[PDB]
Amino acid sequence: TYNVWNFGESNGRYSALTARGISKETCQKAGYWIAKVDGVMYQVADYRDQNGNIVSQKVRDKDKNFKTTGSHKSDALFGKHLWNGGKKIVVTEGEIDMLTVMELQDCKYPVVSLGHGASAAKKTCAANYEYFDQFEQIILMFDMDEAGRKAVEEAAQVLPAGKVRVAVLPCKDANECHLNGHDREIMEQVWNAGPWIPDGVVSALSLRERIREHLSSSVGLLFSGCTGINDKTLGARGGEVIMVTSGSGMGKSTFVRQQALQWGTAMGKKVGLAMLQESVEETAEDLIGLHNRVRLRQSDSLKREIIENGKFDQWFDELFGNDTFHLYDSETDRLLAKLAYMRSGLGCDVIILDHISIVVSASGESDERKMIDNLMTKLKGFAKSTGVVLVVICHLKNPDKGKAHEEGRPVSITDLRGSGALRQLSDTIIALERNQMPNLVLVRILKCRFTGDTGIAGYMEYNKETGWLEPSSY
Amino acid sequence: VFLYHIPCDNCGSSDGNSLFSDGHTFCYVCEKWTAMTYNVWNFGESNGRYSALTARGISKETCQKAGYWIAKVDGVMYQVADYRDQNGNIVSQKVRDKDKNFKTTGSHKSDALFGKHLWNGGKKIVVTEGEIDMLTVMELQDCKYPVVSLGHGASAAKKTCAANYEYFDQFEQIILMFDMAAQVLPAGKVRVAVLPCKDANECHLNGHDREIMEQVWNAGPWIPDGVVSALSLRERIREHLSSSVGLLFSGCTGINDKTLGARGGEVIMVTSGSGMGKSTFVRQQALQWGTAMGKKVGLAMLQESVEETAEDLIGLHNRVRLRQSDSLKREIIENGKFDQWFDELFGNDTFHLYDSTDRLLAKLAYMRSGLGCDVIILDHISIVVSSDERKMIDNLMTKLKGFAKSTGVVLVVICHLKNPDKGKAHEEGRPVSITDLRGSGALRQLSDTIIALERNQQGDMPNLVLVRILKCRFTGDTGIAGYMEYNKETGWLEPSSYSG
Amino acid sequence: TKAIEELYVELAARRSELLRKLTETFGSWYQPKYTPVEHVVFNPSSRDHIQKKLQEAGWVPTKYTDKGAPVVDDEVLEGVRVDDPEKQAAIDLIKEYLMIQKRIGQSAEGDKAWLRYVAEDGKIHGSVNPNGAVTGRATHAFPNLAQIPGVRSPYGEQCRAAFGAEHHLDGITGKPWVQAGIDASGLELRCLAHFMARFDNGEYAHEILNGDIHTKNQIAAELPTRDNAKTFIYGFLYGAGDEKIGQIVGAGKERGKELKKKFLENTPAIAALRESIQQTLVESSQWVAGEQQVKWKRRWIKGLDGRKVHVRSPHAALNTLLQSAGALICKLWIIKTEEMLVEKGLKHGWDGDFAYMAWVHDEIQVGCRTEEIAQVVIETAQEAMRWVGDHWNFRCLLDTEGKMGPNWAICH
RNA sequence: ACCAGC
DNA sequence: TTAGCTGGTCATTTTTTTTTTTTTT
Ligand SMILES: Cc1cn([C@H]2C[C@H](O)[C@@H](COP(=O)(O)OP(=O)(O)OP(=O)(O)O)O2)c(=O)[nH]c1=O
Ligand SMILES: Cc1cn([C@H]2C[C@H](O)[C@@H](COP(=O)(O)OP(=O)(O)OP(=O)(O)O)O2)c(=O)[nH]c1=O
Ligand SMILES: Cc1cn([C@H]2C[C@H](O)[C@@H](COP(=O)(O)OP(=O)(O)OP(=O)(O)O)O2)c(=O)[nH]c1=O
Ligand SMILES: [Mg+2]
Ligand SMILES: [Mg+2]
Ligand SMILES: [Mg+2]
Ligand SMILES: [Zn+2]
Repeated sequence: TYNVWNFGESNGRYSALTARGISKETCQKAGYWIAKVDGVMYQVADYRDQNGNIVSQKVRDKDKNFKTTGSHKSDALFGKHLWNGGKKIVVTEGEIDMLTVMELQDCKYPVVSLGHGASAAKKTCAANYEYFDQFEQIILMFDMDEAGRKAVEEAAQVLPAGKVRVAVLPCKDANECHLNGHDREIMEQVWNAGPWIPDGVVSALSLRERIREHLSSSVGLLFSGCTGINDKTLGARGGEVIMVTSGSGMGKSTFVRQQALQWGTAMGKKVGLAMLQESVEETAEDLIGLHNRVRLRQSDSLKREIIENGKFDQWFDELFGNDTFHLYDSETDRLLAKLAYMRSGLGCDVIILDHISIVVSASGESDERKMIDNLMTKLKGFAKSTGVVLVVICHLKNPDKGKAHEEGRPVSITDLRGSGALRQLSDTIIALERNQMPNLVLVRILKCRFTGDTGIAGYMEYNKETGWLEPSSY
Repeated sequence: VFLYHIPCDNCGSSDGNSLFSDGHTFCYVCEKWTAMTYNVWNFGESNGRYSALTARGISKETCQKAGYWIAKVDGVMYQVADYRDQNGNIVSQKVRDKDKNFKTTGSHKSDALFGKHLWNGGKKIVVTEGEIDMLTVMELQDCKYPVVSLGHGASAAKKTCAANYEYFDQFEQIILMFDMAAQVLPAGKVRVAVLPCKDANECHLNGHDREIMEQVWNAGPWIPDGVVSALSLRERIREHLSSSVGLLFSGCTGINDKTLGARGGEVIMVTSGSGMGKSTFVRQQALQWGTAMGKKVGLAMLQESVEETAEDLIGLHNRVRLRQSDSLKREIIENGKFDQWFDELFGNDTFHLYDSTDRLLAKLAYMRSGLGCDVIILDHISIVVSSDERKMIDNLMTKLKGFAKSTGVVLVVICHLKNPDKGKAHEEGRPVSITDLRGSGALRQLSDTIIALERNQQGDMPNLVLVRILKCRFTGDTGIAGYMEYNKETGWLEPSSYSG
Repeated sequence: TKAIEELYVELAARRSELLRKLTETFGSWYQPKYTPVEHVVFNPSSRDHIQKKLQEAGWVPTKYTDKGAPVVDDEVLEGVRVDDPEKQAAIDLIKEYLMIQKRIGQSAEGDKAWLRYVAEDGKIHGSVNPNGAVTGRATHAFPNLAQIPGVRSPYGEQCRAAFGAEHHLDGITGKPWVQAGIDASGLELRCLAHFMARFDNGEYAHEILNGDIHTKNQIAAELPTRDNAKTFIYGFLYGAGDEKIGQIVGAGKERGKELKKKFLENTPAIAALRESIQQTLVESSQWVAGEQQVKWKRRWIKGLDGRKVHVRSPHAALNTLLQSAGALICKLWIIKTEEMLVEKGLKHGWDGDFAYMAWVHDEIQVGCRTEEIAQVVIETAQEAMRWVGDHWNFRCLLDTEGKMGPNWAICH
């Protein structure tokens, strides 16, 4: 705080470092020494300019604190003044790493250190562009941490290209490789380092193993109720978005719960339901009677009879014997956190997002379209990063003229309600239509990205006594 | 640490005195031991005495170890609790009294903890929210297991626990005792236990302290959020199975064969043409739900005021037409027969009325929770939506569906129809379709039952109505329900016998 | 670990009831720290508060070990009577509280507790010094696995059932193992019949081999239990006084004299052996009214294998002659009972067929993979002990006894 | 001083 | 003139651009 501390007025001494692994000759060469002020021994490093004049002290205690004695610039490097050229420099992260590298080479290669570290490296590298122009190769030697990789990624932009090489280490940095006897690896990473490879670009030649293992694993997961759906779309796949549409009360949820039953029972996949039309008391209740080929909630006489005889526990045990059903009950930020907890932690493979029109209309926004677009692209980014089968349910809008959508109207692809990016970022669109013959439902495949065949996929019938979607003939 | 025995000098024993590596001795016979304000209260100044708390139960050595000491300054009794650092120095204090007048002195940081200066390594840690529960767990475990506690309440859980991250990282199993929550801690490590009382002190002072210690060594894992599995619902799926009976509609039996009435969490939309008799059918349904089944019914009529619908109910129950006759109103005000009709209806206070977009939902929530109504009736939603009207009516319908869900209340809503494009008018006998509802296209997506009324006022029979179910999400049967004939003398629309 | 955490959560909700029920009986008091006083409460773990509260409730000790204070232990907290019939029931709760406090401090809350020396693989490693005592007896430390409570003390079987060998499921078939425990019978009492067989011509080492010794000694001395007879016989043998063997039955020094005369006039060779040891070691002992000044001749004793066994006091010479010769036969026996098993065609360690687990002063605890290997070990222990008895030419006949079980509660 | 073991 | 051998315990104002409804020329 006061001024540059002189070694005479602070009882200075140039000695070795036993617990770090640095002899006294390298500390005599650089200028790292120890003062005795305020009783406790304080270590101190010296900053010089390009000429060689002392500009700053840096004082560290026994409990790893920092203390600048005065004006701290950004164009001041720890270890810069000793060299004024050369063919190869090694840039470190901390300050003991410079002593570590100059210990093992007997002062033969120019080694500099940063004055801020990895937090403010871009500021001290942008102002130091002119010092690195007189050099021929630059070897960056940072930590093997997240902040170290971020600093070596973001600090190689302001430097001249073609000279910046990055080395890897099995330690944290150079000092643990100096302590643990790994003095044979750090001497090879200086002379032979890794060339340019920024994250984001991938060469087409060095991709053989990933393409080899990628066509080995997924694929499959057939549908149910009809054959033409699997004849045209070839099932549901990881990383896709299948969007099922209908009118009002046309059977857009019954088909999805039937597919959830077939995918949770016949194939053994963990299924995560996000039902927002009803509570969790109902969407786990109808599956019992649907597996037992009846209508459970739609008959009051059978409810008391299965309460009395104890058959309800038998029906609960024969269905939910495995942990294959994860329910959810009802901002748009925490819902994706729930889906990430269902995908990463518990391990779901089929995630159903029912009735999306009450997560874009229940949020307070002035403009609905940008919110729908941002939600859809963030959900697609989630489904592409994790790679999970994701079914999403949305609705239709009002026609301009003619019949209504709930009386046999053939739907078009522009009838999706809310925006026009619901069909641009979805991977399969299935529409269900019927006419109130009140049970003849037809399936229209509007868009398929995997195959190409669209149009009428088939016909089904809804059973009013059991609750299944049976295939018909017509 | 114990090393060996030396002969004692005060008691003159042979193998009584024990020597230790810390330099102090101890004899087991003679029992002789050898060797804001921004102002930290000095121990020699504030008259510090380590007294015990009798009414809660705390020993003296616990207060000597934890630093929870009673000051006798100003002639009163203060309870100073000290906060320290990792080096073991006094940083901040808390002076608490009977009136809870907090006097936080010193540099009170955002990541201060009580009991972090003695306990740095271990396997298990119990974290509480106050200080008395922390002292209770130390009294149960005899001051030898790592227990820390927060210093800013249960509202700074996103700040205090998040700033201390490398401190909690050294331990293998972090057990929480906040309230009977934070996720910033690393996963697979956090356990949360459940106690039958409010905190640990109410379990210690009532005999449940064993159930404290059983929840410490066998604490269950942390379920992250409100998501559930399909096995912990097993009783509640039973409970909803034993609850769920449809309220029967009156006037026609053709509806109840294909609608199964009205249930808990059920928004029922009712519409017709402009002046075709929505309010008459809804008012008759309200009377048959009020005076015949004992269900408490709350009306929220917005077209007319309270007195009109009250007089209409009083006239309607007595099979007459009250407001449409001046002679009957002049008659029943003289002979005193009006209270005989008032007391037979409003005797067991089943009816509650409203006197005329965010305060209305609050008043409906007060009507549901406070008074205890079971069926809520609205009317004429076009005033409430009177920016872009589609967004307003969508947000309104979303809030009404959210209020009807997870409460169990029947919610009857009345709406109108738009101007038709071509053809004839709806009021002259045009059959209505499902996409004729005005305001938006969101009214037919969040309605669980849609009922429409049709009559021909300028045809041959202007008192024969047709009931059309447009949507039924429970059964799935739509179409013409039945036929009802309207009475010009009694106001009772009744089940007719015509076939179309 | 789970079966001792259940015990800790059991009897840590008992000493937090034995203080609530007891501080309302024994009230608090002001004790002098203008006269400064403090409101101190009743702490049952202290032996001053109970002494004060029994002094001011009408009890006279009539036993003064300390010069101004009585002695307070389990043998005077039984023979204590007060006027108030509430305190007569409260004293039993005080004794139970002291027991629970010692149990907790040994098992789980001590600095050297059991739950602070459990490794990652679920096992306890305790240091065993083979020569820690002056008489060649091994010591056990960090923790002491020769000091856990026996099956006669309360909460003893629940503490020895956790120290089992069936808690090691096998690494190749997933099955638990079997434990065999082998104890020697009448060890120092039969070494006595070895050493004094040159005086009474060997007509004492025939009754030991004829039936059990401690049961018939209990019959002859009308003691209540075999453990009390076993405590009394060694108490008489290793030079007691007039009262410390009358205290075993609780009677006075008259019975403490007549039992000494009865078990001295049976075989008049113990006094001759003691006189032989005195004529061998000591030559002169000057008497002081408060001390003892002895001119020594031989401070050491040749043991069974030439080791100079050191003698601390001249009245413990029979002790350091008997137990130092009794520890060495067990020390050779534990070596020979694996020198026969390795040469028989087995493998030592966890990845073999057997493993030693603990060696307390008399018995051994071995854990093995199958019951046939248990039977082979429990056979060859006898042959090892007989080879020990033949290698040094004992005048007696040594014999052991083995048990088989899942844990160290049946195999005690 | 108290407890526990061999 | 004495039972013995061990261990363990404790204290200090204007622009541009998607998407949903409804009159009338
Ligand atoms: C498809 C179909 C459904 N139904 C019945 C079954 C159900 O009771 C109801 C439709 O079931 P739901 O799946 O609940 O209706 P929905 O999802 O189409 O409506 P919403 O947009 O509000 O979510 O109609 C039939 O009777 N015949 C049919 O062909
Ligand atoms: C049912 C019915 C009612 N009426 C009479 C009685 C009613 O009081 C009168 C109309 O009064 P309302 O029923 O109150 O009119 P409305 O609710 O249908 O329309 P809005 O509130 O939007 O104005 O019509 C008939 O003439 N014939 C009929 O069949
Ligand atoms: C009980 C006791 C035994 N000992 C000795 C006797 C033994 O040599 C050894 C172990 O004693 P124990 O094994 O208890 O007795 P024991 O072997 O003679 O009888 P048994 O096995 O048939 O039940 O320590 C003492 O020195 N002091 C004692 O208080
Ligand atoms: Mg649905
Ligand atoms: Mg009206
Ligand atoms: Mg024995
Ligand atoms: Zn002393």
